[PDB]
Parts: sequence; C-alpha cells; structure tokens
Amino acid sequence: LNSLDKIKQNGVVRIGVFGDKPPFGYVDEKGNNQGYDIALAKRIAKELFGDENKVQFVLVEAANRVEFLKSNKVDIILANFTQTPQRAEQVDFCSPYMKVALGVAVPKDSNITSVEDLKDKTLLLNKGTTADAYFTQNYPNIKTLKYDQNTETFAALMDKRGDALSHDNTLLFAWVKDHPDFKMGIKELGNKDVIAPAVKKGDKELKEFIDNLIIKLGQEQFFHKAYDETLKAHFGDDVKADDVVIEG
Repeated sequence: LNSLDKIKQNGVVRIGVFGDKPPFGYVDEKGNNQGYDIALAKRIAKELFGDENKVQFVLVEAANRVEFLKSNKVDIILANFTQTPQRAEQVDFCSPYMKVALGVAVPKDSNITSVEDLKDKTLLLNKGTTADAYFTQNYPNIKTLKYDQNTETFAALMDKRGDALSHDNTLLFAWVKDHPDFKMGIKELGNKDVIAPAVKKGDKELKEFIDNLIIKLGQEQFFHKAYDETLKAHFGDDVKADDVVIEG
C-alpha cells in the first residue's frame, strides 16, 4: 500500500505538532491542541475522514521532526516546520502555508540591535530550530545555551540565563507582545523562508493529496480565516495577514 491508502485504511492521521509554540501549535489550559498549525491538521483529517477529530496529535520537539517521519511515528509533520534545502534531502515538503524569517528577542533595557552586538553575549536557542542552525553555522563563536523545548528556552530568557533569544521572528513577535519586559532586538534575520507540511521521503501520494487540498483551501481563503481565528489576536496591529499567510 502507498502511504495515503494506508492512512485511509488506518482511520486516523498521525500529525506531529508543537505542544509549546503558541500561537502556531500548543496545548491550551484545558489540555486541547490549538493554533494555526492545528487548524490545517484538523482540516486534513476532515478531508481524509469526514471528521476533523480523526487526527492523532503527536507532540514533537524541533530536533526530532525529521526523525519522527523517518521512523514512522507520524504521517505528517505540522510542527511549524521551515522548508530548507537540507531538510528536503531528508523529507518531502508539501505546499507552504506561512512565511517566516528569524529574529532575536532581548530584554527591555538591551542595546543589542545587531549580530555584531551578540559577540560576547550568551544567546539562547531551542535545539533543532533554524535559529540554532543559523548561529551555529554562521557565528560558531557566539556562546549559546540550547534547550530541548520552547518552554525551557523562554524560561531561561525570563530567568536571565542569557542576553538574547533567537527563533522565528513571527513567534518572537507574539511572545514579546505577551511578555513586555522584552523586545525585538532584531526584527528580521536571514532568508525570507516558508513553513510547510512535511511527509516521509517518497510518500508521493500523500504529498500530492495535501498539495491539492492546500490549493482548494486557498480558493476559500482558509489561511486568512485561520490567521483571524488563531494568530491576529497574538500580533500587534503592525503585522499584515499577508506578511504571514500563504494561500494555496
């Protein structure tokens, strides 16, 4: 069986998501999976099974997304996952559904406005994210403290364990909005990237299923609506939906 017919025969779709990167994927105070990524996940289950609750949400951290696909723990990764050429050697990406770049958040009283300013600073990172790869490769001598989970990484910022935190700038906008003792030192770093779902390398039938669905959802402004339901309230009036959302 190709992987799409397998998933159809299973009756559920296993989708890897963040449990702790709001507002994109997280578990709310009631223990329910929520966020922009989760909206697509439930729409994918709806298309497969006529029932948006025939997703099994598998929590996964940034370092283990690819391995969860290689090892068959999940059918799809929707853990707010950035497309890179390097990851594309390893998993097959589906059509993108948001735009992304990197940023650096810093304490209110920080004078760090550039990577030069991080020279003799400790920089906090979630292990396995694109921010991790970016500094590790391009600025290997910048001291870092790397954590497995997002909760841990931001907790170490709030505990003054480092001078700055780098991550997706979209994430860091929402977080600095809920945590006003901190600000954006650098609003936008690196390449103008995209988030997309990923399937196991060679799952062509599944990938095309999802790509086609993303085309059909883009015709009904599904991602803008999802942006309003799940993201708009967590950004300032500064951000356009069009700066974040990709339709189709």
